[PDB]
Amino acid sequence: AFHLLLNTYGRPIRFLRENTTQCTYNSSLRNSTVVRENAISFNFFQSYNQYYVFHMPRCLFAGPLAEQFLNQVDLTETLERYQQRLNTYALVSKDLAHRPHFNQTCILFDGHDLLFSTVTPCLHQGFYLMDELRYVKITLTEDFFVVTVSIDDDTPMLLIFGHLPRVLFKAPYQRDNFILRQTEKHELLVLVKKTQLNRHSYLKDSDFLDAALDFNYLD
Amino acid sequence: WFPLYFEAECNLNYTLQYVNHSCDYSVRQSSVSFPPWRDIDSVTFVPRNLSNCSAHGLAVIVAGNQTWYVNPFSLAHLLDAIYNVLGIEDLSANFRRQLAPYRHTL
Amino acid sequence: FATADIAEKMWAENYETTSPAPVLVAEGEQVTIPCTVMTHSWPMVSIRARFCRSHDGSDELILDAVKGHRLMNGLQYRLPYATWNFSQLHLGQIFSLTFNVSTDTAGMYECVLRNYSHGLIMQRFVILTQLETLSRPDEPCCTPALGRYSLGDQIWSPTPWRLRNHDCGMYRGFQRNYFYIGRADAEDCWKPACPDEEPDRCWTVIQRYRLPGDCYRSQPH
Ligand SMILES: *[C@@H]1O[C@H](CO)[C@@H](O[C@@H]2O[C@H](CO)[C@@H](O[C@@H]3O[C@H](CO)[C@@H](O)[C@H](O)[C@@H]3O)[C@H](O)[C@H]2NC(C)=O)[C@H](O)[C@H]1NC(C)=O
Ligand SMILES: *[C@@H]1O[C@H](CO)[C@@H](O[C@@H]2O[C@H](CO)[C@@H](O)[C@H](O)[C@H]2NC(C)=O)[C@H](O)[C@H]1NC(C)=O
Ligand SMILES: *[C@@H]1O[C@H](CO)[C@@H](O)[C@H](O)[C@H]1NC(C)=O
Ligand SMILES: *[C@@H]1O[C@H](CO)[C@@H](O)[C@H](O)[C@H]1NC(C)=O
Ligand SMILES: *[C@@H]1O[C@H](CO)[C@@H](O)[C@H](O)[C@H]1NC(C)=O
Ligand SMILES: *[C@@H]1O[C@H](CO)[C@@H](O)[C@H](O)[C@H]1NC(C)=O
Ligand SMILES: *[C@@H]1O[C@H](CO)[C@@H](O)[C@H](O)[C@H]1NC(C)=O
Ligand SMILES: *[C@@H]1O[C@H](CO)[C@@H](O)[C@H](O)[C@H]1NC(C)=O
Ligand SMILES: *[C@@H]1O[C@H](CO)[C@@H](O)[C@H](O)[C@H]1NC(C)=O
Ligand SMILES: *[C@@H]1O[C@H](CO)[C@@H](O)[C@H](O)[C@H]1NC(C)=O
Ligand SMILES: *[C@@H]1O[C@H](CO)[C@@H](O)[C@H](O)[C@H]1NC(C)=O
Repeated sequence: AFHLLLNTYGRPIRFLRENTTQCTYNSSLRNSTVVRENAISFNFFQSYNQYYVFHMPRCLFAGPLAEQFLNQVDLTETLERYQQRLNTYALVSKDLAHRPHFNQTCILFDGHDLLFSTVTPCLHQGFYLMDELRYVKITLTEDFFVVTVSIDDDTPMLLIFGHLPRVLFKAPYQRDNFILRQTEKHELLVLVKKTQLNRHSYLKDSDFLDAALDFNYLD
Repeated sequence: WFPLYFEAECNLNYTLQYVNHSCDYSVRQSSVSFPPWRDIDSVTFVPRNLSNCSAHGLAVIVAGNQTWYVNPFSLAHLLDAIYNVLGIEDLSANFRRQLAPYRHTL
Repeated sequence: FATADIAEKMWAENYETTSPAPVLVAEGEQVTIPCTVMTHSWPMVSIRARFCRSHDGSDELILDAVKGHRLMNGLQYRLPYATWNFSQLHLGQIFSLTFNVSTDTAGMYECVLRNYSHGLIMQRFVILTQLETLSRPDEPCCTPALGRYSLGDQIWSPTPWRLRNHDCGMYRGFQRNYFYIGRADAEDCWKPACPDEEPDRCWTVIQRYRLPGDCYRSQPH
C-alpha cells in the first residue's frame, strides 16, 4: 500500500485513489495514518475558530524541485527593501518613458539576485570570431536563446528572447518591462546593471544585430 | 488523477491573541539555516487580519518543536509557479481561489 | 545593506607576482584557502570567488576587519556548508575559507580589502579538477610531468602521483585527453564526470600557465 510517489507521480494513485474531503476528526484517518511514513501540514484560518488545514505529499513535494529551490529564497525580506533592490536594474524601456543537446547540459542564472536558476539540456557556444578580452557566450533552449556578456568582475549584461519561460521570475513586481513593438508571438528579456547607461549605447534606440533582416519568417 | 488531501476544521481552542504586539518576522538567523520541506512539521499564515499592529500578512513554522515567524508573500508568489512547472497547478484550482488575495498587490 | 557590489576595482602591485600558479586537486578533498594581510586602515576584508562552471558575476564573503564578525555572505548558494576562519595576529590578521572541492566549486578565489565602495585585490588562487589537452590521432599518448608547487609559472598538484587521465572524443580532428587526480576510488576505478563546456571562465587565466612535459593545448593570442 504505502509506497513511493515522486515528481509528477499521479500514475499509481490514479487507481490507488485513497481519499479525504471534510471538516471534522482532525484528518486522523488520512494524515495520522500516513504519519507512519510522513505527514506535513499547512494551516490557514477562515474565521475565528474556523481553520483550513492542508496535508501534502510531503515526500513528493520534497522532490528534486524543492532540492533545487532550497537556497533560492530569503522569505524574511521586506517589501520596501525589495522595491529599493528593484532599482538596481536599468529598465531601459520604462526609464526612456541526433540533436546536439542530447549530450550536453547547462545550469543557468546561478546566484542571480533577481531571478531563479534552472538546469537544461542545451548548446552553449560563441560566435565564429571574437575580439578577445571582451568576452561573450550563448546558451540555447528549444524555443528561446539566452546570452551573457561582459569583461568586468561584476554583474554582466544578459539578454534572452524567444518563447520565454512563463513563470520564471524571482519577485512579485511587474514582470512586463520591454519593447513597445514586442513581437506577436515571442518575448524578449534583457537584464543589466543600472550604471550601464554610461557605456551601453544600443539600448537607447530601436534595434541592433541584424543586416536589415530582423523578422522571423512567416507567410 | 492525483493524490487526495486535506480539509478545513472548526471549533478550535487555539487563537491568535497570544502575540501581544509581536507583529513581525523577528527572527532572521534561522533564515540562513532554513530546515528543508523534508524536516518541517507544520506551517501557518495570517494576512495580519486581526492586527492593528500588522497590515498585510505574516507566517510561522514549527519543526521538531522549533518555531519562528517569517513573511508570507514570497511563498504565495512562488508555490504557484512551482506547481506550474511541476504541472500540478491544477490541484490548486480550488484553493488557489482562497490563496489569491495573499500574493503581493504588485 | 552593509555594502553594495564593489563599485571601483583596484589591484596590488604584487597581485600577479604573489598569485601562485593554478593547482590541480582531486574532487572531494577539503581544500582550504590561506590568506595573510598586514595591519591596514580598511574597515572590511573579504574573500572573493569566481566559479567557472556556469557562473558569472562575483560573490563575496565580507568580514569585520578586526573583530572577525561575519557581515555578509554571498557564497552561501554554491557553498552552503563552507566554513570561514579568522585569526587576529597582532602583527597582521589571518583569514581563510574551507570547503570540499568538486566540479561545481572549481574557480578563482581572491583576497580583497574592502570598504563600503572601494576595494583592492591582493592575491588570486585558481583551483581546478580537470585540464584540457589535445592529442593528435596516431601519435602515442602524451605524458606530462606534474609535481608539487616548486616555483614559477608551472601548473602543479599536491599529490602528483595520483594523476589519471581520460579522453572525451574529438575536436576539429584532435582527440581530447583530460588529466585529473584520482584515487577517490580503488586503483583506476573512479572516472570523473565528463566536462560539459569549454572554453570556460577559467580558460583565459589557465591557458596562460605552462604544463610540464610534452603536450599540446590551444592557447590565447
Ligand atoms: C574607501 O577607501 C578609499 C581609499 O582610497 C577612499 O577613497 C579615497 O578617498 C580619499 C579621501 O580623502 C582620497 O584622498 C584624497 O584624494 C585627493 C586626490 O589625491 C586629494 O584631494 C587629497 O589629498 C586626498 O588624498 C583618496 O584619493 C581616495 N582614494 C582613491 C583610490 O580614490 C573611499 O572614499 C572610501 N570609501 C568610503 C565610502 O569612505
Ligand atoms: C554521447 O557521447 C558518448 C561518449 O562516450 C557516447 O557514448 C558512447 O561512447 C563510446 C566511447 O566512449 C562509443 O564507443 C559509443 O558508441 C557511444 N555510444 C554508446 C551508445 O555507447 C554517446 O553515444 C553519445 N550520445 C549521443 C546521443 O550523441
Ligand atoms: C476512498 O476512501 C475510503 C476510506 O475513506 C476507502 O475505503 C476507499 O477504498 C477509497 N477509494 C479508493 C478508490 O481507493
Ligand atoms: C490531530 O492530528 C495530528 C496530525 O496527525 C496529530 O498529531 C494530533 O495528535 C491530532 N490531535 C487531536 C486532538 O486529535
Ligand atoms: C474549547 O475547549 C472546550 C473544552 O473542550 C470546548 O467546549 C470548546 O468547544 C473549545 N472551543 C473553543 C473555541 O473554545
Ligand atoms: C498575550 O499572550 C497570552 C499568552 O501568553 C494570551 O493568553 C493573551 O491573550 C495575550 N494578550 C491578550 C491581551 O490577550
Ligand atoms: C480582515 O478580513 C475582513 C473580512 O473577513 C476584512 O473586512 C478586513 O479588511 C480584513 N483585514 C485585512 C488586513 O486583510
Ligand atoms: C485599531 O484598533 C481600533 C480600536 O480597537 C479599531 O477600531 C481598529 O479597527 C483597529 N485597526 C486595525 C487595523 O486593527
Ligand atoms: C525540541 O525540544 C527538545 C527538548 O528541549 C530539544 O532537545 C530539541 O532540540 C527541540 N527540537 C528542535 C528542532 O529544536
Ligand atoms: C567533506 O569532506 C569531509 C572529508 O574530507 C567529510 O567528512 C565531510 O562530511 C564532507 N562534507 C562536508 C559538507 O564538509
Ligand atoms: C579555524 O580552523 C581551525 C583549524 O585550523 C579550527 O579548529 C577552527 O574551529 C576554525 N574556526 C572556525 C570559526 O571555523
